[PDB]
Order: sequence, then C-alpha cells, then structure tokens
Amino acid sequence: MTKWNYGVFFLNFYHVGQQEPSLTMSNALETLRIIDEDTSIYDVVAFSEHHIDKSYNDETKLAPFVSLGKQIHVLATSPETVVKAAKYGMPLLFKWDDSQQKRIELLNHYQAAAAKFNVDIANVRHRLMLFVNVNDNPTQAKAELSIYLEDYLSYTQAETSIDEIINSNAAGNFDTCLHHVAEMAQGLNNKVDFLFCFESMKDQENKKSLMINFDKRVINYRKEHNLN
Amino acid sequence: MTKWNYGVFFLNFYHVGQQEPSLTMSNALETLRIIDEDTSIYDVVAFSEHHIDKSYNDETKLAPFVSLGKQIHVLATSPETVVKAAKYGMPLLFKWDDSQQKRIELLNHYQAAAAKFNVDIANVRHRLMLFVNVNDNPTQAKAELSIYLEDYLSYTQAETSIDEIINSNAAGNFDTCLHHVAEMAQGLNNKVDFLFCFESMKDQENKKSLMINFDKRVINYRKEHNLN
Ligand SMILES: CCCCCCCCCCC[C@H](CC(=O)O)c1c(C)c(C)cc2c1nc1c(=O)[nH]c(=O)nc-1n2C[C@H](O)[C@H](O)[C@H](O)COP(=O)(O)O
Ligand SMILES: CCCCCCCCCCC[C@H](CC(=O)O)c1c(C)c(C)cc2c1nc1c(=O)[nH]c(=O)nc-1n2C[C@H](O)[C@H](O)[C@H](O)COP(=O)(O)O
Ligand SMILES: CCCCCCCCCCC[C@H](CC(=O)O)c1c(C)c(C)cc2c1nc1c(=O)[nH]c(=O)nc-1n2C[C@H](O)[C@H](O)[C@H](O)COP(=O)(O)O
Ligand SMILES: CCCCCCCCCCC[C@H](CC(=O)O)c1c(C)c(C)cc2c1nc1c(=O)[nH]c(=O)nc-1n2C[C@H](O)[C@H](O)[C@H](O)COP(=O)(O)O
Repeated sequence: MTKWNYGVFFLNFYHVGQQEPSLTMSNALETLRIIDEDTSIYDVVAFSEHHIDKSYNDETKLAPFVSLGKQIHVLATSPETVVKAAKYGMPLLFKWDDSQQKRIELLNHYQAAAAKFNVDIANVRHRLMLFVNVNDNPTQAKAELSIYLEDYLSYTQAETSIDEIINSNAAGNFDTCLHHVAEMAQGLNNKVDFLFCFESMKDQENKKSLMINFDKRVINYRKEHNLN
Repeated sequence: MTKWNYGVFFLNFYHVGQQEPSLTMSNALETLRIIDEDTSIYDVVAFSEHHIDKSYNDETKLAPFVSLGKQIHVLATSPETVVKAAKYGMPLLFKWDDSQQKRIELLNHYQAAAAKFNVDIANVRHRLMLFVNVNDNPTQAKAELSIYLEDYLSYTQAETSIDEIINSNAAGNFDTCLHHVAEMAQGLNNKVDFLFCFESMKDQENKKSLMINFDKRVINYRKEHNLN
C-alpha cells in the first residue's frame, strides 16, 4: 500500500456542454476556490491541451513535458514517446481521452523499455487524468459528461466512441466511481496518482460537496493505513 | 516586506548554445536533482513555450493559462490578455524575453484595468521568469547567456537585442545579480515572485553551488525578517 496522490485538471477548450465561455470560466474558478479554501488533498493543477498541435516550423514537435508541482512528467502520447521517458526513468502522464486499454498498453511498453535499458523504475508513480461526474442518478452523471464533451470529441475527430470515453473515465454514483477508479488503477499496476476534472458537473454545490466528501474520506484512509 | 517565492523554469527548445539535445537534457536533470535533494526553496517548475503558436483551426488561440503548483497564472502576452486576467484578479506570469520596460508597461496596464473594473488585487503576487547566469568573471556570465540564446532569438526573430535581453535578465557575479534582480522587482512594485532558468550555466558544479548558496541565504533572510 502506498499513499495515492490527487490533483485537478482543466480542459483548455472554449466550447463545453453548450456553455458560454464566461460560465465555464466562472465554474472553473469555483473549483479553484474549493481547492484553496475548502480542502487539502488536491495537490497540483494541470491543463489538458493536447488537442492543439505544438510543432516547430520544420515539423519537429514541442517535447511533451508537463510539470506537476516540482515533478516533471512526460505526456504518454505514443509508444515512442513513452520509450524516451523510460530512458530517463521519468513518470508518465496518461491522457483521459485514451481508452483504458490503450493506457495499459502504454504503461507496459514503458515497463518493457526500462527493463531493456536497465533503468530502475521501482519507485516511479505516474499520473492518470480522469473526468469525474458523480450524481445519485447514474444516468444523469453520464448524460452530463456526454454533453460536456461533444464539441471537443468533434473537434479532435476522435475515433473513440463517447461510450468508451465514458467507460474509461468516471461517471455514476459515488460508490460506483470509487470502485471503478480503483479498478482502473489496478489495471495500471497501482502505479498511478490522479488528476481529476470535475467541470462536467453542472451543479456547483454538488461539485463542492463531492470534493469535500472525498477530501475527508482520503484523510481518514491515510490515517487508518499509516499512509501519511 | 513579504515573503518572496522562488521556483525554476526550463526553456522547451532543442537547440541551445550549440549543445546536443542529450547534453541539454542531462544538464536539466541535474537541476531537477538539486531542487529535490539539495535545496528547499525552489517551489515550482514551469516551462517556457511561447515560441510555439498554439492556435485552433479558426485562428482562435489557446488561452495562456499556466499552473504553478495549485496557482493559475495568465502569461502576460499582450495588453489585452492582461486586461482579461485583471477582470478576475488573476496573477500574471511575465516573460523573460520581454524587456523590463515592457514588463513594467504590462503590470501598470493590468493595475489600470483592475482599478477600472473595481477588482481588489491588493494581495495578488505575479511571477517573473528570469534567466540567471552567475560567474565570478562578469564577462563570462554574459558570454555564456548570449551563446545559449542565439538560436532561440534567431528562431523567434526577436526584435530585442541580446543586450536588452541580457539587461532584462541576470548575468554577472553573485552580488551584482542579487542587486539587479531586487532592482527589477522594485520596477514591478515588489509584486513579483520568481522563476529562474539556470540552464545557460555550462559548469554543473557552479550551478549546484549557486543554487545551494542562494537557498541558504533565503532561509536566513526569511528567519531574520519573520517572513516564514
Ligand atoms: C471526487 C472523486 C470521486 C472519484 C473516486 C476516485 C477514487 C480514488 C481511488 C480510490 C481510493 C480509495 C481509498 C480512499 O478512500 O481514500 C481506495 C479504494 C476505493 C479501493 C477500492 C482500494 C484502494 C483505495 N486506495 C488505495 C490507496 O490510496 N493506496 C493503496 O495502496 N491502495 C489503495 N486501495 C487498494 C488497492 O486497490 C490495492 O488493493 C492495493 O494498492 C494493493 O496493495 P498491496 O496489497 O500492498 O499489494
Ligand atoms: C527535466 C526536463 C527539462 C527539459 C529541458 C528541455 C530539453 C530538450 C531536449 C530533449 C531531448 C530528448 C532526447 C533524448 O533522448 O535525450 C527528448 C525527449 C526526452 C523527449 C520526451 C522528446 C524529444 C526529445 N528530443 C528531441 C530532439 O532532440 N529533437 C526532436 O526533434 N524531438 C525530440 N523530442 C520530441 C519527440 O521526438 C517527439 O516528437 C515528441 O515526443 C512528440 O511525440 P508524439 O506526439 O508521441 O509523436
Ligand atoms: C541563484 C539566484 C541568484 C539571482 C538573485 C536573485 C535575487 C532575488 C531577490 C533578492 C532577495 C533578497 C533577499 C534574500 O537574500 O533572500 C533581497 C535583496 C537582495 C534586496 C536588495 C532587497 C530585498 C530582498 N528580498 C526581499 C524579500 O524577500 N522580501 C521583501 O519584502 N523585500 C525584499 N527586499 C527589499 C525590497 O527591495 C524592498 O526594499 C522591500 O520589499 C520594501 O518593503 P517596505 O519597506 O515594507 O515597503
Ligand atoms: C481557472 C482557469 C481554468 C480555465 C478553464 C478553461 C476556460 C476557458 C474559457 C475562458 C474564457 C475567458 C473569457 C472571459 O472573459 O471570461 C478567456 C480568458 C480568461 C483568457 C485569458 C483568454 C481567452 C478567454 N476566452 C476566450 C474565448 O472565449 N474565445 C477566444 O477565442 N479566446 C479567448 N481567450 C483567448 C484571448 O482572446 C487571446 O486570444 C489569448 O489570450 C491570446 O492573446 P495574445 O496572444 O495576447 O494575443
């Protein structure tokens, strides 16, 4: 057992769930407010911005480094990129928009690389980005996540299937999400810390209540298991 | 008096001071190593990546948000962007590649905006990115910084003058840099925390020694002034 770390991410995209930009902005500021004043477990913030091509004039690409606090992660963008991270034993950052199956393929490819280069990654913990929508009515959590993501999936011309996206993220009641996320972590050898995106939750009070309930549960768990 | 915060940044660019990429990479990992094991003041890490255009298909641009730890900053890319940050009282991130004169214009434009919107920014602290090259021989610090930046300035087709860039950053002996940086902060109303880029220092031991000496000096200062 080890202490699992949590954080938050924001999707840097202007059109989500037919919301006007200033509404999306306002919702995001509330999330920030909750992290700063209402809770203590949300350690770092990151942005999802891989929908934009970041290339130089000669077609070489910006290196996909992401800092989380003082820790540098490499966005797991392709099997080749994960091998470059393995060369230095650097932690990965898994995309929320990759299916769980793809994430697992990528982590194992990384593990194969390290073994091949003889790099000790025993202590490396990666980060997994997940969209989280918790609703007492499971159907409503899913509908909300779906509506939120429609323009982005359309923009990115995703092959995916919103179904898969949903299955690879966390939409449902609290208990279902807890378990589903633990399952996904297991799928990734329990080597992943997390970044959650709560922006699909339309109700700000529900978002607040969820973030605070989870904060308290994690603090208790850490204490109970001598994880702090 | 207030506690000034420090961090580090890396320039996400492959060609610096005629170094092969793996050498630049290796130097950067040493910086990370020093921050994690040898010191405690370097709080956050960021990347300089504004040399790449980040636009959508319709010519709209990615919003220039940067997270530092759990704090969201807006890159001060233009007077209009700074007004958008002022609307919400968000902190700015000043570019190392803007002359000091331009930074001062931008901060005051931000302050004018906030006053106009009646937004209280009393408590806001911004972050300033600076390249730091400390050498007992002042001439050598400058030459090193100049050689390091030549390809980047050329790529960005900077209007600037490496001279100005140098004057707006910190190259020289330790005491000169301490004072020069304090001066720049004063120019920005003492409302700036910092991000330093040490990558132009060719000698890894000198880089290490500098980072550790500064760490100790800051800890003492904080204690002496009841800043912690
Ligand atoms: C607002 C967010 C809602 C979305 C939900 C996100 C869920 C986050 C992951 C779950 C955290 C649980 C702990 C907690 O309540 O804080 C949790 C759960 C629900 C489950 C089923 C298993 C967990 C777990 N948390 C763990 C943790 O922090 N550290 C661990 O080491 N293990 C955790 N586990 C057990 C895990 O599934 C594995 O069984 C063990 O890691 C295996 O260890 P071993 O026996 O030593 O090999
Ligand atoms: C602690 C981190 C600080 C970073 C400081 C900036 C240093 C830049 C030099 C990086 C050199 C690496 C090469 C090596 O083996 O050492 C490197 C790395 C680690 C990564 C992740 C990507 C790199 C890369 N070097 C490149 C280079 O010299 N020239 C390139 O043209 N591209 C390089 N890349 C990018 C990589 O080749 C891929 O194009 C991107 O990862 C995008 O991949 P995709 O989308 O998955 O296809
Ligand atoms: C490896 C890096 C080398 C590059 C050098 C970076 C320099 C960083 C800025 C300087 C930090 C000094 C403190 C320290 O040693 O840790 C410092 C210096 C050198 C000077 C000349 C003035 C400083 C100062 N640090 C300050 C700080 O942390 N907090 C403050 O509030 N004030 C500092 N000052 C004084 C400042 O110039 C102003 O006089 C006061 O802020 C004015 O306050 P007021 O009277 O209450 O209005
Ligand atoms: C706590 C932060 C979490 C972020 C979550 C993502 C939210 C995205 C919505 C942002 C809406 C803003 C508009 C408003 O007044 O509320 C906003 C902001 C704050 C900023 C900094 C830039 C924005 C922007 N909204 C835009 C929009 O709706 N449509 C656009 O096409 N562009 C927007 N921009 C970008 C801005 O207009 C500039 O193009 C960029 O700042 C680049 O500027 P330049 O390089 O300085 O020219």
